[PDB]
Amino acid sequence: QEDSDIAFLIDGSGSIIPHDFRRMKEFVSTVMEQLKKSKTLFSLMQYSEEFRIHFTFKEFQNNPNPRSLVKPITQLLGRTHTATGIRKVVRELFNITNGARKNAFKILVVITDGEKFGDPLGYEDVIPEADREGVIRYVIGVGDAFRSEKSRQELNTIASKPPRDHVFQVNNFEALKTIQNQLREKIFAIGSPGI
Repeated sequence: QEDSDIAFLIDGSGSIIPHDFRRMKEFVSTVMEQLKKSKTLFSLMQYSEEFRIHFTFKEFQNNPNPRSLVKPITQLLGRTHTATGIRKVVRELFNITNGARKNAFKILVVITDGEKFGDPLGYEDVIPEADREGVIRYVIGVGDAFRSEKSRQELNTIASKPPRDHVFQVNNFEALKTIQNQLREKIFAIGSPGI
């Protein structure tokens, strides 16, 4: 029963086909409904080689209905600037001007379908700031892009430590639903280890 500001950063690159993008929206909608608590607020940013704040924590507070907010979003297409996406989440979504609560838990769930590409920023330019700001990061790597162990190193770089408790890997978008319970349990364990 502690305030939690949970942000989602979703990859909208052209590497994701339309049907899969819709599967991702369903996943986000469902997870938000399952994480829904009286003192929890959600915010969502989509990213590619453009960035779009679909809803701020303030907007969610005024209309706390995940599905209604997520369902209508359209895919940006383009490349994959994951690092800049993380910077914008930290500076924009978790900003008081957008409804973030001072002293609340700061949680970020990143959903990516591929390796960072075309980004002027490297993870070394954005992760330290995210850590200093206290943003707990979870990452979901979808598809063959992260089938390998070596490829998952990027996921480990994005997620908070230890990776074993913050990194999720699914073979495709249809399998996203298979980690919904696991993701909820981990986020619910924040500030309450072992419960």
